[PDB]
Amino acid sequence: NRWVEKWLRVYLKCYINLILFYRNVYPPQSFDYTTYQSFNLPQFVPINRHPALIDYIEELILDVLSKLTHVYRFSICIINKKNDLCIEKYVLDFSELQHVDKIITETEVFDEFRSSLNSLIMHLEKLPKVNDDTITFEAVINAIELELGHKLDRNRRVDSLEEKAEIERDSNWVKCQEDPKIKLTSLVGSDVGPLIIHQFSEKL
Amino acid sequence: NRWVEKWLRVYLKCYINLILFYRNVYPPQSFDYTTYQSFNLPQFVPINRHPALIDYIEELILDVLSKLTHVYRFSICIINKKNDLCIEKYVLDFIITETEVFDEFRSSLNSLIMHLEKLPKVNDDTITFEAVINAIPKIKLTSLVGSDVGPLIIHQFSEKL
Amino acid sequence: PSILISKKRYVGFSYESPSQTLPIFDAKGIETVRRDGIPAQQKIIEKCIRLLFQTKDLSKIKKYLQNEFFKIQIGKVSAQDFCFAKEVKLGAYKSEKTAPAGAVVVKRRINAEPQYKERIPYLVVKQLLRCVSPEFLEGLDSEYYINKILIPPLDRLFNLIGINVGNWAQEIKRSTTTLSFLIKKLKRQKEYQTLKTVCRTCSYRYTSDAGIENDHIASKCNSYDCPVFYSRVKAERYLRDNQSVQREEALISLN
Amino acid sequence: MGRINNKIDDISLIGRLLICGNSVDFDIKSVNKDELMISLTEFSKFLHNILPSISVDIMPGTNDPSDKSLPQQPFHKSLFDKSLESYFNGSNKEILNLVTNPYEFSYNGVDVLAVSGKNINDICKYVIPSNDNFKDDIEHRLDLMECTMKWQNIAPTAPDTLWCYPYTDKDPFVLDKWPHVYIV
Amino acid sequence: DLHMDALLTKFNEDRSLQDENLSQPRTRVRIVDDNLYNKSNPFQLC
Amino acid sequence: MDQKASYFINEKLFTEVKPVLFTDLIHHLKIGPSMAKKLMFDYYKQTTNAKYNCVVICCYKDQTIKIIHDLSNIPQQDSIIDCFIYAFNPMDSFIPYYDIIDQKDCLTIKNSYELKV
Amino acid sequence: AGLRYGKRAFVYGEPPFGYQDILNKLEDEGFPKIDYKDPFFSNPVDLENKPYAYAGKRFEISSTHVSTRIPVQFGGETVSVYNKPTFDMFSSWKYALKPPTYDAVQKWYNKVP
DNA sequence: CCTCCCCTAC
Ligand code: SF4
Repeated sequence: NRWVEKWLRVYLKCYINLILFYRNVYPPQSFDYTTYQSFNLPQFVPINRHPALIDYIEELILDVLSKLTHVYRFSICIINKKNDLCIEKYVLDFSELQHVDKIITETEVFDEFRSSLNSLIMHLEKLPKVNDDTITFEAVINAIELELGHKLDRNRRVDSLEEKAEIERDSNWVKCQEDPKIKLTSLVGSDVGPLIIHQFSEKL
Repeated sequence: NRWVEKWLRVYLKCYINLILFYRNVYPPQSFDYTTYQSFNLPQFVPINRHPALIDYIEELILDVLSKLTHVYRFSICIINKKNDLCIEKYVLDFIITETEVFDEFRSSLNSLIMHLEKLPKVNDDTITFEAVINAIPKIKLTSLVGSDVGPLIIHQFSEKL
Repeated sequence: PSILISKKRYVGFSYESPSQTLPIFDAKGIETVRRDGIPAQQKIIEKCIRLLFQTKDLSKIKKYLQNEFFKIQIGKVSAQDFCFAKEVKLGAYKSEKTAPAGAVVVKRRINAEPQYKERIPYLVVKQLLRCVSPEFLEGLDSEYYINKILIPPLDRLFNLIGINVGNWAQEIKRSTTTLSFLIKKLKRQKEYQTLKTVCRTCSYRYTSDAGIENDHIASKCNSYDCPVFYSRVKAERYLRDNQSVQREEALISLN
Repeated sequence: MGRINNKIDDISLIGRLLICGNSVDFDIKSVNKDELMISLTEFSKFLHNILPSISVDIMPGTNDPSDKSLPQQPFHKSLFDKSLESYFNGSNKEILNLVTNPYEFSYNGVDVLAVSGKNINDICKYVIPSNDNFKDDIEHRLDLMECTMKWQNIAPTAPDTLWCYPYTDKDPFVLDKWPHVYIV
Repeated sequence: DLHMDALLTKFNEDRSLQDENLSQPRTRVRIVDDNLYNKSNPFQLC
Repeated sequence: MDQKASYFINEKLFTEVKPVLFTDLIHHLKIGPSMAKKLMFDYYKQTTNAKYNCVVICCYKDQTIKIIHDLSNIPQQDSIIDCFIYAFNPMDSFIPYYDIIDQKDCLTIKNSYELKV
Repeated sequence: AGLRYGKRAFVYGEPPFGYQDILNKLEDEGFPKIDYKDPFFSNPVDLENKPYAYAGKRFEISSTHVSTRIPVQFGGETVSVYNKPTFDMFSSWKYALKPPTYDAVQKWYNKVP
């Protein structure tokens, strides 16, 4: 957790921004290609410049990093708005992540991130174009041993910003279930020492 | 089957207040919006300020749960004035511990909030409600999340003419 | 929205017509309309009142007040909004000890005489209160200014709500460092160049010249009524400040 | 490097490469160290990948991290990647050379005067209600440069380009020897 | 006047593959600066 | 060699998704630019399963270098002095990445001076 | 014409108040017609028990945060969980916060900030 | 608590 958090946050930011841009979740005019977005990105990743969207993405990534000790799968679901049905699912496996109980040069980490993001972009390019006008996205995680929404039964008298952040992050999730022609396409992840991440995608 | 009664009472009160506020059945600035929390949800749950309406809602809920075995469908209908037509209709069908029933009630309320927040606005002084209990044209139906772990599985769905 | 402090003292948003959309900031008797202080207190009070009336959020007001207090303590203020101006009556004073601060400033300046009933600048910045004239520029204990200029009026305005402002104020080979040094130095230099260009353009009114001897004339302007003069003198002082030691440190690191 | 043209007989005649400023573009009003460091690392990668084949001379620019005035001193030994530390030991100056913004290279006896263009750019920011008989054309700027040589003054607009204390009793911007080639 | 593949076939198949020993690369022409160490750089200030 | 180069290109194009340049072949196989371009052209053939985008650039007269985009109307075809394949792009946006390269013995032109330590 | 109730359906009593009479009835009961927002803290950290007293006047300053909001009560008595939560293995969870709308981003971009 | 001084409201 020394340098793992920063690289993981950068990778999550690149992943979310690429998925938003290439699936037309937000207008392409609001995205710009850049390498610095308060962190040196491994590539020229198109990052949205809407302040509310940036804050939302950063908060979600921080929450996921906080809960990383108990979550083994992070998914961004693409759901239509005419009906609440998921049409595309991108799964980011976290099978123990090779957690650093006790850390490697940044160059190889960025090279592996470049390979994984290039695989993701190559998969996304061949997908059919998605129309504008109310296509939206959704975030779902798969947990091992946790229970959220139950930390507000003691009146949670906050004292500092850390306690308020913990309370708001515990209460910002709801319980969901596991739920044809589902097509599974495995992608390229990172095989570096500290970070062992597997990438998946779903269609239909 | 003990705490399901109290949690269903709270969930039904939230259901009725949310439907009355998000739709324009009763005017805004008549609900208590920034004081209560429903199921530890981050959203603001509105509660009607008039004690008489709250008491009437509580009596309705108590009457519904009194004959819960005989009912298989509890629904609330939205009737437009001068036409007496159901513009929209929100319908819910029908070893368990605290945590699971609490969780599915929280999820169902969150799904209802999500569905209600993205609905078109409604004009003023044009809508009245009607609660119907069931004992035994072009329609748009929306499927919502309901409780399934407990033996009293409910199905939440909404309709729109 | 309205606040009634005392007799002939109130502030609120006025709507002279129902068709009017933007509220009008109407104040009567509070420090915003009183010329018995400094522009900084008027601006701070107006901003706090507008925030309270629009958002009703005490957290935003506390954040703004803490940020302003921190800026004042650091020394990042405009240095112009901290100048007092009160009328002086040189012959209507019962005794020398009863004269106000501005009378003492004028008496020091005379030893030249002013005219009767003049708004005179006093107490610019930096042991009784009885008096530096805006001798400051050729010459600040932020605690005194903060407390005795902002705590009383903000406390008068907010004790009606039930919050103590004083509690908020109580809390209050190397390519890394050298790059930051160049960033700071270049930002300062560009700000100074922009100020000089603005001064030259303004002095063009009298000089009607563009080349040399126009900037030389503009550099001799000592107008105390324009913030650009204060910004220019601050930048000039900062260029001749300890940055010379910073330049020496960069030279050692580069070598 | 001759990788594209594939005619070594002509590529090998390009003795030196000259960068005349504006290596990196950024907003100095709102900038931090990280993004500028990324840009300088990219520049250092390019230099390291081009240095073994050709010599490089680098000039400060208007938006480069150097002094806002016109006599901009050489950049630093720092602000470059550690892979270039061998070129900065002092003994290797013929292959890499960081130089003042105005300079007179004696390229094989051909004296060439190089200016990053701040003087002409500062002259062009003035609208002069005269010279009725070009508007933002190459001919007008060429005439301005020719006048600059005629007046023997590199920076006619001293308050705009020049800074405090250029020199004492001997301003270098007043020409003392015409060069063979003039570059703006 | 022709498709891209035609031009690629015309140009690439007739590659010279000559003078590219890569063991004795051609030396770049020598260009020197006589002002590297002479004296008194006029624009070098403190 | 038409075998090592093809294997390297296939690996760098499919196993680790990254655009491959002819300069990559120059640095890997220790060959001159002409041989690298010929090998790239050879790999362009025998490609019945085409799963990449070719980035081709041409050299005009008067020392002008252009990147082909339209691929249907190339201006001034009579003035072309050379045309080759610059890279194989597995994605749509080229955007390559550049790293530190040790050109110990792959240089075709060297400066008259040598690095002195 | 309208939506059918079903095979067997019962109806409850008519609500006592309408759309226009609700505010008048609320005012008659002794409540203000419109309850304007009192001064409040958006950040619960900045609460610090400030509203204790002011010159013998007690003020009630609360927060709109989730932590400080009283749970919805039924029958005049608060309802809350007493037993400790029982986590189950292999659970799935969903983010509740709503992302910005496509139309909002389009409008922000078209305004040319 | 006292006078002195500032200066805004009505
Ligand atoms: S007065 Fe203000 S504006 Fe006029 S010159 Fe002096 S500084 Fe520039």
